[PDB]
Amino acid sequence: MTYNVWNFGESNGRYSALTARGISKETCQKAGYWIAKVDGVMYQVADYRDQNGNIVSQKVRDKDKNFKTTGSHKSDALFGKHLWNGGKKIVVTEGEIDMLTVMELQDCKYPVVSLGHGASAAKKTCAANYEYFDQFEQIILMFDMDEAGRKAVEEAAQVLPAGKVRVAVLPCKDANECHLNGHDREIMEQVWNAGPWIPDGVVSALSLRERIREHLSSEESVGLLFSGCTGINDKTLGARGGEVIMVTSGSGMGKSTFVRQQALQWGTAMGKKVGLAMLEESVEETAEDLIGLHNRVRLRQSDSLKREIIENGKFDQWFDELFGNDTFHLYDSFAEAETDRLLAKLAYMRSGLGCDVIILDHISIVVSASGESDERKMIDNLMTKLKGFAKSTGVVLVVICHLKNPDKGKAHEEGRPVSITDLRGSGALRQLSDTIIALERNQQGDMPNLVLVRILKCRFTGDTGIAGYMEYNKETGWLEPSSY
Amino acid sequence: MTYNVWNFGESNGRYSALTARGISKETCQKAGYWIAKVDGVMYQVADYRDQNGNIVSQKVRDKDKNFKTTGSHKSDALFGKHLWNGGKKIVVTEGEIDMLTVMELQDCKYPVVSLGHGASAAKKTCAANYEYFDQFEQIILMFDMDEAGRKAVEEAAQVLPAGKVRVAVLPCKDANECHLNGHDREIMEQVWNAGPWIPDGVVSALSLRERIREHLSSEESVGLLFSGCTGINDKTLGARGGEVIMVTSGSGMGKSTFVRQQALQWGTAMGKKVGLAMLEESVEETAEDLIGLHNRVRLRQSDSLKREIIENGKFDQWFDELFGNDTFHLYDSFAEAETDRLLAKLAYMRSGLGCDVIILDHISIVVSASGESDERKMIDNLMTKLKGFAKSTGVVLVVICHLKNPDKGKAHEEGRPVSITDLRGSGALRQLSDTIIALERNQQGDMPNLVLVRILKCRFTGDTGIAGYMEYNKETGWLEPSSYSG
Amino acid sequence: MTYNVWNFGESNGRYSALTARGISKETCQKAGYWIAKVDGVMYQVADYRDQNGNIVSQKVRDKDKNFKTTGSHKSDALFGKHLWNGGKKIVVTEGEIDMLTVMELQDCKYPVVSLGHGASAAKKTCAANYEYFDQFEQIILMFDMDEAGRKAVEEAAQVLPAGKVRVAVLPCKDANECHLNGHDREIMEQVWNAGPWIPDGVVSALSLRERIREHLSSEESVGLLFSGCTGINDKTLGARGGEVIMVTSGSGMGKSTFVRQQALQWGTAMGKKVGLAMLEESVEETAEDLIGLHNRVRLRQSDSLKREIIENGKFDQWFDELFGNDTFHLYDSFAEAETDRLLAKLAYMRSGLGCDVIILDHISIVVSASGESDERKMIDNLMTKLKGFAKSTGVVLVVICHLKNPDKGKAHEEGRPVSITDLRGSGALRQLSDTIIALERNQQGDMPNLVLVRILKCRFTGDTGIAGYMEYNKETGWLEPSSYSG
Repeated sequence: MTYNVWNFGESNGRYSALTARGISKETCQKAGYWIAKVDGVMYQVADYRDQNGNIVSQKVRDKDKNFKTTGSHKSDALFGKHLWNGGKKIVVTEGEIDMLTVMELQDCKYPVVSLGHGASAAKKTCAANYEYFDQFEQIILMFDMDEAGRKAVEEAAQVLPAGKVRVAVLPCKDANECHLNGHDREIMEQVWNAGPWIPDGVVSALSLRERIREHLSSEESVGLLFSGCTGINDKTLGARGGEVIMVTSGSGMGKSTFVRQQALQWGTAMGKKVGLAMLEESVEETAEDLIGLHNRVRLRQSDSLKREIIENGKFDQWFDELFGNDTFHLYDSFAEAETDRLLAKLAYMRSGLGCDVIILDHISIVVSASGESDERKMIDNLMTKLKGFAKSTGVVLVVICHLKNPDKGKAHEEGRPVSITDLRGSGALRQLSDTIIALERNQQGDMPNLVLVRILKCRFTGDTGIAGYMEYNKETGWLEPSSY
Repeated sequence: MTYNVWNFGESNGRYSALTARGISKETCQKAGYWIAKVDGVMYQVADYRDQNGNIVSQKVRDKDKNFKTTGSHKSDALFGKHLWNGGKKIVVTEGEIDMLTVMELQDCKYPVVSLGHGASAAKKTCAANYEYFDQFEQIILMFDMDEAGRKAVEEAAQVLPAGKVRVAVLPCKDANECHLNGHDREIMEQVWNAGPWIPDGVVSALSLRERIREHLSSEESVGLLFSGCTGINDKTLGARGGEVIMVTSGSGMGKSTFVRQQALQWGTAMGKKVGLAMLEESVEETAEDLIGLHNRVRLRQSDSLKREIIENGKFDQWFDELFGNDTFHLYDSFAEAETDRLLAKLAYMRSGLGCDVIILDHISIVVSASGESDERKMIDNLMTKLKGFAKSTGVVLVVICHLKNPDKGKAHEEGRPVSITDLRGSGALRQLSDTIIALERNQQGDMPNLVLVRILKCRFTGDTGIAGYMEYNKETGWLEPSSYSG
Repeated sequence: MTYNVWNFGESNGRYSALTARGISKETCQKAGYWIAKVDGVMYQVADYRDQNGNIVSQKVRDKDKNFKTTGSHKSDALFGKHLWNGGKKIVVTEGEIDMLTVMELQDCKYPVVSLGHGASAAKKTCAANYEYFDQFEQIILMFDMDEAGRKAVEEAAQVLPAGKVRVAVLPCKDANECHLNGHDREIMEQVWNAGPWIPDGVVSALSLRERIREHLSSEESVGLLFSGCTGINDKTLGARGGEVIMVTSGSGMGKSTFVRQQALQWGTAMGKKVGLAMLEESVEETAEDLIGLHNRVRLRQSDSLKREIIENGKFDQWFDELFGNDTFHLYDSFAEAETDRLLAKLAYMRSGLGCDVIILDHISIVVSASGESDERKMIDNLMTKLKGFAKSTGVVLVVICHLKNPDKGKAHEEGRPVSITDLRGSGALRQLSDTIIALERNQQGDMPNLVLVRILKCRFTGDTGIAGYMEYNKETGWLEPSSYSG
């Protein structure tokens, strides 16, 4: 079923030079690279010979870079393998043209081989040739310089003689792309000047510099400062781009109210693009809170004030004053937000809308992979991905979780300082969350509107404890900072 | 096992014009769309060429619009892919005929492509062609304009180069349906404009205004009116179009009775359309109570009264008085009622019959996907889907649940205040539901008919605590407001 | 359903020579390997006879080397078994073609047999023929010379007559591949020699002379010598290569700062190549810490200092001063790290980059083969593989773990000495890891910057207890040694 080895003297074969790639006639003749003119078209043939010269398979491509295989292209296909009986170092490229590049610079004097089945079977091809590649003291993996190419490098070195793998740095696409540009000086370095450097994928370049330069210069440093109460700023220095602020308290003690002030203030006074994910209220209601909160009023609790602003078009007045800066974007559905049907949407703001802060209310709403007993694992899987997206893009991620009901004394609603153990979900939230804000208030005591703010964690500063106090203004619905 | 590639010259092929579709000969010639005869066998062939012109596969249809595929119809099947090698914008239709419409208006000069396997493989076909589609700064999804079409649009944008995705909103069924009608003017505008997104529905309201102005002007407007006892209204202001009321009490203490009064009250005085889902009682028993409740009588608790109103023709009198306004609607099943065998129908009321309030009595009859340990997830999974449904439609959803038996002292029916922890503790119903109504009564005390109403939750106001009291009138079966202060 | 045994004279049978395999006619006649024709095909038949000559089963292949079995191919299928009634040595190849090679050079005079079912059933076939194979003083296993072939060789010592097994090493693929090339000389040598056999041969030592001499001499225990406080060095003498240093405290009081100083110190004063895996902070933030820590400042906690070194060009100055020697290398992804293949990346280092020291911050980054209840086994499984790689390559592996929150008194951040039981995970890390460093401090007392260092385990010295004290300089961010005695 497979095609058959094209005979050199039976398909207009000639050993011509690859001017469009930078390879002369002399090199192609030694590696087994010829040009066939069948049906008038111009095919490129790579002779995969065995240990005795007998051609086993061939890799044929044309002008449109289409691939056609002849003979027995087994898993151990290595272009040029028949030329070298061992030595000191061997260069292992990805394509035959790149294999023709190294030999050109080395005058076809030093061991160079290519991969049979491209970058995909790199792992299989190298594993099938472990016995062969172990005949050399070093193995120069010179694959392409891109996403798929770097994946091929990783999958090759694993099933290769550990301690002899070597990768070439290329400021271009591949070996031939360097040659046709200037940089024969960086190709030659592996045999001629360099030698070290091989492990990628870990992104370690040490001389990264630029991403560090970019971070300090372009991030807002202290991107914002928590409003409604200082002292939180004294112990946290606001929130940065990449961290995850953790806000929690008792049921109906101001988790939403506190965070909603931050969303409002940041998107108004310090014009940040704030993203909202209120999985427990309609975007009209969340805006309703924002609208009332902005105008220092309780628009929600008042049916009269709702009725007031309607019978005169006062919506447009306050609205244009607030959302007119196009700073607020939210999530609308209610209909079950799956995990990677939420992370996808949360990413859409950050990236598409260009938001600087993302707000996720209530993180006990999982709705994903139902069948795995105990959602204590679901939250852990979710928390890591939420932490990941936030930092890898540099957004500010503020999330609200709830608290385990202790049933061990007077609980939350009647005092009780909340610690790290009372946190809902498994002990991943005690680790991923860079900063943890906690609110405590006695709504059955003399000071129900008095709320205590406690920092439970801050990777940034490490300064924990009680920040300050605040008071819920039943008129404005704001959290004005208190004395004490 | 596939068919051989049809030959243009060997199948009497000619490049004719699609008169009944609005496409001229010139358009057919450039896209590779021809007509084959041979013994009167009239098929239309779509040539799916590769990057060199060589025909790879064909999609062949006839008079009856039956489909027949030849060659290698691979995943990356794109009709017209061989015509464009990059560009500014590219139009992506669904069928080849729609792909022939866009090219017709553009003089077959601008990038237009079709889907190989219709709207079903839209996700697979577009993902297979990510490398190709990224050679354009914009990707115009001009799919069909229907239920299935909007699903294909949705499943396309996910596996397409983000930021460059765009959808065409047509007044008709498809691009060709617009063309043959008048509206070539809506296709052409939508070729280089539109600019969707296709989000979930972020905002997408310029920036927030469009739905909010619409909502706040017409908002609740479904804020209802809890009757039977004021004070519940004083601390909750009732329920909203989107909220979910959680009503509970000790087993058989007035859970069914209380909610049944509101459904009656709402569906009579303030003409609201109430939907009923009584899974523990047949629709006939619920009507019996409602009829008796409306006329202030224990219609059940009397073999004489049942016999009475029937023989003198007083049944039809009360019946027309109550259900006459065509407001009350119910569900018949009893057969376990699977989760997505209720939610589908619960939506049918809200949507088809147009109800403002839906009542779901007893939420321990889950019965769905039996084989997973602990129904502790079923109640949670159901509550989330129930809560979601409420807001996306804007319906007031009142649901009744049941409590665990404490056995840590005197239990519920003899006193004992029901807090938020004693129900299910790690309950999801304490999270999804916005307002939680609780009834408490000592049926073994001096006042068994006396019932205490306690607000356990209110996302709206946040004002919790004891609302008021009520008295069970053994004559009318109503919950009349009482005078009490312990 | 099994095929009927092919008759020689009924399928045009002939005993011919395998010109393309290097086997003459004379040999095929003696082994019972013949060619059947019919319908333009020549099939190759391997007669598996019993002790009486009667053919029991056959293994038939053609040109494309496709396999077809006839008769009763039992587990003890041994091609050539009928030829030998005991002897000195016996050669057991993998395929029949290899079985056809060895005796031919030997004129078919000494025992050679093949496996009935290739390399896969090597374990079962040899076990089924233990009685037969033990009739010889030696058993020459000349299987293939590849990945799969050596695996069949490996499971020999497990299910073969202990002491008589023999392994063949060939310069090619198999025995026939050597024959057609040159090397008939390496086959015959290995039929009467080799010897060992086979698995982990740590014996009889002696041959470990130069490498142990080399290890202690050129690795005086890798690196060692901590910094920050003498006393840690007094009780541990440092951190050997192949050891796993365990650092822990009350999550959110330090640990990272201490470990970060060691990475800095080792990668600066005692120039070691330190690899970093900060799975909780991107490399730019960790470098920010390292840069500031190197320059005796808290560059993270000063909006003023960050802008300072940028505008007057002091950033590049410190940067080149630190990383200019290519001593520091890091990991970055932060997008749910896994095990397969991440441990591969950790293992891939050490060799390529030459990393003398690897630092793993945080060891609760699970999220891998999820679906296995309780991550208590994952931490154990990971610790073994981490301990394995570290020692098998000889790189210092420093890992930071957290503590279970006790809720049995005042917890961690208010005092409380941490024991070996307080360690997170089902204490496998208390077994695999060698040295265990613990930090204790009260951030709610009079001396919050005062931190006590406690050794919980040290395989190298066995000296446990309290090492010394330190004080966190809020200015430099360092752990300077303190002078304290409680």
